[PDB]
Amino acid sequence: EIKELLKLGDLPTSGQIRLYDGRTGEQFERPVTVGYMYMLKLNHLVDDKMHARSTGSYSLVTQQPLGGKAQFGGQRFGEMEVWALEAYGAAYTLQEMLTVKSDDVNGRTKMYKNIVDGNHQMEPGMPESFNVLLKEIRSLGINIELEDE
Amino acid sequence: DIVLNPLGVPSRMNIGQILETHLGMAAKGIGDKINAMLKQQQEVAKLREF
Amino acid sequence: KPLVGTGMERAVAVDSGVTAVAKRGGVVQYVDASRIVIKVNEDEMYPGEAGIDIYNLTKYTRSNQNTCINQMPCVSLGEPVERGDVLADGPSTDLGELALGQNMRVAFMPWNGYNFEDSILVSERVVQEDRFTTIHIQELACVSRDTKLGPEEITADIPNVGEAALSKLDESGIVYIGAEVTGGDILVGKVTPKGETQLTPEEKLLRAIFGEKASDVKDSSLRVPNGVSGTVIDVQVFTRDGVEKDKRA
Amino acid sequence: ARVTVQDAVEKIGNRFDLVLVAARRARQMQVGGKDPLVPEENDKTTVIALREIEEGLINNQILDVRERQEQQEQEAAEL
Amino acid sequence: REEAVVWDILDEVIREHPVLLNRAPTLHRLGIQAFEPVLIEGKAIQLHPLVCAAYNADFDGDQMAVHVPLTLEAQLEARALMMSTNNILSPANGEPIIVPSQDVVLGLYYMTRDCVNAKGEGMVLTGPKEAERLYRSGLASLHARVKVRITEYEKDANGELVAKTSLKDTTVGRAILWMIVPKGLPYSIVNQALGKKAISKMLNTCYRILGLKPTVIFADQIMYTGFAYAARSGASVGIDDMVIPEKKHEIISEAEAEVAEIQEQFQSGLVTAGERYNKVIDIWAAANDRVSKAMMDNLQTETVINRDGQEEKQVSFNSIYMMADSGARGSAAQIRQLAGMRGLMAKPDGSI
Amino acid sequence: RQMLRKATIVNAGSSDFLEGEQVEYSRVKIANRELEANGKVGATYSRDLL
Amino acid sequence: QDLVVTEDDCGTHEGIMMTPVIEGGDVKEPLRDRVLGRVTAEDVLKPGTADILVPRNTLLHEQWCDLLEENSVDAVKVRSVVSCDTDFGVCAHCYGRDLARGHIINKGEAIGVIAAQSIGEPGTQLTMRTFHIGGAASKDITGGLPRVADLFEARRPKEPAIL
Amino acid sequence: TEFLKPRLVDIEQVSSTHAKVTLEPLERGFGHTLGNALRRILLSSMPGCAVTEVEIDGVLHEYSTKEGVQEDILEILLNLKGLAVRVQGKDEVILTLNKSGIGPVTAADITHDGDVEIVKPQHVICHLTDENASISMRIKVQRGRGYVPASTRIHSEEDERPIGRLLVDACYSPVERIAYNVEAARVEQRTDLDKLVIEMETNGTIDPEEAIRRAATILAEQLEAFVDLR
Amino acid sequence: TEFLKPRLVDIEQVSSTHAKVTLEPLERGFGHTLGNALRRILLSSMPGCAVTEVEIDGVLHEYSTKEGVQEDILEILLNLKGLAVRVQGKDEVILTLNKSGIGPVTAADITHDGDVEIVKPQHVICHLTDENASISMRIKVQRGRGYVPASTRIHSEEDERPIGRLLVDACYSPVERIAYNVEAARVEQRTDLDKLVIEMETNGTIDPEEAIRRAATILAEQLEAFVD
Amino acid sequence: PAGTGYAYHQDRMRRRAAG
Amino acid sequence: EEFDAIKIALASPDMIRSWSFGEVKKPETINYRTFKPERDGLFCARIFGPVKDYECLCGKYKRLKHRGVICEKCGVEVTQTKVRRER
RNA sequence: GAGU
Ligand SMILES: [Mg+2]
Ligand SMILES: [Mg+2]
Ligand SMILES: [Zn+2]
Ligand SMILES: [Zn+2]
Repeated sequence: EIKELLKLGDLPTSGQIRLYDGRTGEQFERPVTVGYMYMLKLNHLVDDKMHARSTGSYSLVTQQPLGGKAQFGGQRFGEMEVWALEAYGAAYTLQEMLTVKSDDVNGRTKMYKNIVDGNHQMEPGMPESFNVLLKEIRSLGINIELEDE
Repeated sequence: DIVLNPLGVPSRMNIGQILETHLGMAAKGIGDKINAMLKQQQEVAKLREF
Repeated sequence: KPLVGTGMERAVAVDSGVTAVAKRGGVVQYVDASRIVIKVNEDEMYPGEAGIDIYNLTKYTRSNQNTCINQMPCVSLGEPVERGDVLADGPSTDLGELALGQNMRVAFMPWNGYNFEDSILVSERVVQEDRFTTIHIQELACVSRDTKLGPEEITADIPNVGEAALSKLDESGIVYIGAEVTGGDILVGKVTPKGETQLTPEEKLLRAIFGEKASDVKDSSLRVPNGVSGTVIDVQVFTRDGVEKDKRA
Repeated sequence: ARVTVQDAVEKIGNRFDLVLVAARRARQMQVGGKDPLVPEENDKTTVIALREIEEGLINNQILDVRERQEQQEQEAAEL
Repeated sequence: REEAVVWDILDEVIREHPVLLNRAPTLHRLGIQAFEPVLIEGKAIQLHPLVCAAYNADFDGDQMAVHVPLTLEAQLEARALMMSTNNILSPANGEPIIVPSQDVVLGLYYMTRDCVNAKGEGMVLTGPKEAERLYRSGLASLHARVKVRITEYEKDANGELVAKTSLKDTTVGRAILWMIVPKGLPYSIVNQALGKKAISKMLNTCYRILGLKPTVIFADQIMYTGFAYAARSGASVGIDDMVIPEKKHEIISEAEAEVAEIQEQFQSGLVTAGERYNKVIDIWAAANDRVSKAMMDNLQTETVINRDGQEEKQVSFNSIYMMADSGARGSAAQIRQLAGMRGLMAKPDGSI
Repeated sequence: RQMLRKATIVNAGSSDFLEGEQVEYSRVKIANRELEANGKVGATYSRDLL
Repeated sequence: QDLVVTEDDCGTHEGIMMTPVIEGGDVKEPLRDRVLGRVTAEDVLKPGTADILVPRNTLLHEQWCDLLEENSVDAVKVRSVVSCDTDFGVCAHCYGRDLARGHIINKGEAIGVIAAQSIGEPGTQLTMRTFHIGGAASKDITGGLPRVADLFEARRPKEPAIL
Repeated sequence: TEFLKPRLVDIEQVSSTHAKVTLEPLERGFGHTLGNALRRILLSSMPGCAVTEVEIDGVLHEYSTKEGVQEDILEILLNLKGLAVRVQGKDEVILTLNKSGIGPVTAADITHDGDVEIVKPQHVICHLTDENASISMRIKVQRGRGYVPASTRIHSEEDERPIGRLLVDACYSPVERIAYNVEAARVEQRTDLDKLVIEMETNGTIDPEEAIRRAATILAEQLEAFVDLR
Repeated sequence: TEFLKPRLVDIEQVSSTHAKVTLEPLERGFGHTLGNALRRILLSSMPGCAVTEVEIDGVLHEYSTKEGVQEDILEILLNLKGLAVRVQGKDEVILTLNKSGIGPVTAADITHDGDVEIVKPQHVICHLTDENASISMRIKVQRGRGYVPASTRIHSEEDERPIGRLLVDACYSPVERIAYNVEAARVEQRTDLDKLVIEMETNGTIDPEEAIRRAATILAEQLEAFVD
Repeated sequence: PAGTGYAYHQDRMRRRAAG
Repeated sequence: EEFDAIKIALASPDMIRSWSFGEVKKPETINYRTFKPERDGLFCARIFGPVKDYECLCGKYKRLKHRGVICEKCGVEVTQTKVRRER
């Protein structure tokens, strides 16, 4: 029935047509299937999905950056993502994400000033979320102490 | 208007899109024939016959 | 409309209720962008009332997904119309049929890897003709709350604002209808009472140098979210029962 | 150096130590403003360091040598 | 305010600065790789095709995350350890994970594959440059069988390369691909009709003999030419491309009379329900295999339509068969459902 | 190998290992290098899979 | 997690004897493919055609592997992670080639993590591959991984053989 | 060198919009050489006129609806993109349109400036339903080339306009469709020559012949760089 | 019209034969417009010289083999296609070559006519193995353009030649290979511009750069009628 | 304590061993 | 700041008292009106530290001019507010 | 709801 309709249009039975390359003017080597497909633009506009962040607000207790583009969030570098860097052996990049890029408060500010001054120096400290862990454990009534050097 | 990759047909087995394209072109071909006839302005009778 | 349809298109559009349909058949007395007045046939027309149906059409309104819901008339002035015909099309309907997208001329072939894994190469023509172009209506609100320190005010008098910025804001501090905005522009000016703050010795020295003692009030103005840009098409004000109204309100 | 780091790794050997060596050198150029051997050709510090190592100019042990040479002369100046 | 001098500055900074791209889920380390960024106006990230393998990235709306290595140390870690060019081989098996796919394979298959005579059978060509010239002048097909003088370099015992000129029997298409081929590799590698499986071995060979830098250049080159010829081919998918074998209805009616026989043998109360179930299933499995064989014989070698003296038989250039044969996309299994018989379906119980 | 990390000691060493304690095989082999040097009571153990 | 390349050479003579996997009959995994890029723990002197000793602590390059095929080597002792003497990690020799590099592994590399990722990933991915796709019937992974998990977890089977 | 120049032969203007142009004789292979190169240029580079701005009184923005008017303001603007205008002298003109009553407003209803020809007078702009409805607008038509959307302009246009004034996507390019066919031209001796037949469909005005002249001129300008500078 | 002209930027003549030429800025779409148009002209239209016919004594056809000669006759003919010759005055010349002895016969060994320059004298033609072997031939070089194969000629050539005389595929076009790459070029405002990179490989006499100038000139000649 | 960090970590470890 | 190791052992009653800088004897969080921490409550600033950096509660001691000062009126130490997460 |  469809091919009979194509014959009423004087269109080929194959529904393939000879097409020419707009750049060169030469024809493509064989017939290309051409017609009208009814297409849709879905709600997923790149405008809504694009996101980027250098520095912004940080979370209340854990001190790590917030999540989500509406809250101007950083991406989560999760356990899976950490393992990747371990595998590679990229130690400083890892530490960077754990500390100056996340909780380490002193570290982040110092690192920012170093970056503005060119010198890409790492000045890392201790993630505030770790501190909190200990405090949470002590509120549990387990003595967990750091024995220093 | 659009160039789609044909490599996403055999594996996918969505052949509805291909039939849709063929029937789509035939739909448009009839449209172009009616459009050609309207531009020339043959007459009511001829349009009705087709 | 879709060239290659199924038939369910008509039913969906009509049954969804997004389209305006005719209650009683008869002839259209007044077509308009905003409404449709249809005068009913004697045989269907009740002997009580005058027998003229009036349908106001819902214009450019915000959807839950921030899309644009507008009803267009699909009748001509002085047309005889049957009962249960489509008078006006909803947002994705065309003459009664469902119209979700747009059909177009497609060719299936590889092209320089620009359609690699389902990636799509589209002609500039489609953009020029603005057929895939879409409308989004977003809703921004500025709240003036009463705090422990005193009430926030909706004035255009805000510390450190350019005249360029205040040009588009009226006396009240509200942007004018029609106004084209881009990220960073102030939509509704709002100010908040700041409490005491221990000014670092540097600011003590600097404010002594310039005099310019910083005012009691801060800046909580609602502005355009960054890199979104559009036209202000409506404004709505809500005041409490007793608070002195804005001039704009 | 820029695209492929293979020859640079072949000079030093241990990838990880190559990283450390080039970073310590790049830090010198960044902070100390220490002079590059190879022509920059408009390239960043890190790239300079990797070229230098590839051509076999910089070395962990060579860096240690210049460290002691100059530090020792500074101590001599103090006394 | 985004001032024009700021764009110059931004351009300055990002030069030589690696960024990390990640795709979820991050299952192995290659799910995070480093690249030199190329600034583009427009809101989507552009990813290189050849590493789509490692990311398992297909562009049906996929998204990726970008990370900035800050320190000199992290930047060095990214460029040295994590750069895509440096990390080719799967750490799991010793195999190159960057391999051409899809259109690229298809294009290379198209150029290398031979047809009967066609345009300019049995020509004699000076170098592959003459071949390229002839093809693009339109005096020779890519599949034209031809004699060509190629100079192929064999690497010596030491680093020095020993070349050797030889007249080979290959197509115009193969000669042109030889230009992408580095000196060091042999001509016989490209002299066959190329598919995904041959091209992985190609890349491997190149890595082992030449090394990293050559292989990286070669991979990009292969990608460019692959897509390029994929497009030129004009390869498409029409309903005529799915060929049903003529003897479907016969095979099927026979299988139905057969099943009817076992059902009647059941109503007699002789053959158990389980025995009949098994025999019906075997009947239909065997029928399915038979129809599929018919489909593939009729398709694979349907180009029984050749020339030069008189009638001759050859490989089919049908689009789906090409896609499947090259390993670019589809397979015989898929094509069974398309042109053949769909076959026996399995219930959610697992029972058929 | 990670599964075979641990080993149950069946019989006392020169240390305070004694019967039935399960310790890492690395540590008890290093102890045995020092036992070889010093003689003393050798530790009889048996590797366990975990 | 913890497993890292700590040492260059543990100085061990230990290792496992790999045969070519002739499960049934077909050479499922050829000796060459199973053994490439491993350190030879111990030579085997069989007078032969190419006069091969191949000395101890040699990484099998593609070269030496080709020679094995010409000589038709039966089975070979290869140095292995399990048989390493290195305490708190393994040596470069017992591991062999870093498959991702195409040469001998560098000390310092976190091998364990790589191993776990490499083993885990295909399962995790094939659980998505032949299921978004897995449609018609002519098993798969859903049956297999429980077997694999029961192995790595060292569960004693329901009715075990006696030894 | 056996140089051989073609000469413009037939210009069959089947319609003001549609015109065929045969061209002969062309030496072998130059049919397609020139055919495609011109086609590329014709589609893009071709300069023309288009409505750049609009101002309708009692209209603050394009999303509003006017009373007594069937079409919403956007619908009107779409029609104005389509409006075919030739400006002879100046590169920028502002046409006025004041129309009332129960009428489908057409292009004819615009007050034509001395040197401004409305190519399709019957072109629909707006439908006035209420007889007491009177629409009054000023449409700015500029001369440009290609496609300049309003979004392009607003981005670079930090120059603030008054509220009320509606910017429109400018579709300057007149060439709607173009294709070239190559047939063999026969000379006594040379039967290998070819004729080029260029079929053009343009909006109003831009004259087939004149557009050809200009397109060839653009190409020749480019060739200056490859001849004159080496 | 705000005509945007490109300017010839870089001419990296990697070799006398091989040269890259970058070119910017080009307005959008003109990269390929100009790129392809030029490429066509460069290949099929660039006029030049080439061996059209050959006659070796004691050789009836191209498939035979000559004694004392390594290369079969077809192999020789292939080398002659590649032979770079400039004829200054006339459009048709017939060069003679009589060489003997144990020698790789090169282009130098051909007796050069007053106005016929052999561009690559070291170009290999034949290898004489036997010292007592002497080869003698006459090679007809004509001037033409593009590529005229012998199969084209034999079809239209009802004019019968003598047996013995071997026709050769004429590769008149001195342009051996050409390709153009289009990358995007950056301006402060216009990032939609493109750069054209033309890689040419040409043979003797005709210079890469000079051939470019001439190709553009041919195209512009055609455009003269329509600019008026 | 691995990869890039092995160098620094062994330096720390020798500091631990010598007091 | 940098330690070598970490130990877990049982928390003695006495050890818990060591960490503590105050005994919380009330459920009161803050005052309903002046949202400031309530005496001996869960958020007591006399116990856990000042809400604002280098400011006592009643506002007697302000800035670094009064470093480690303990307000006689309200009973609050004047230090970094940082300490409220630590104490 | 998005890609696995
Ligand atoms: Mg996909
Ligand atoms: Mg996907
Ligand atoms: Zn070991
Ligand atoms: Zn106080």
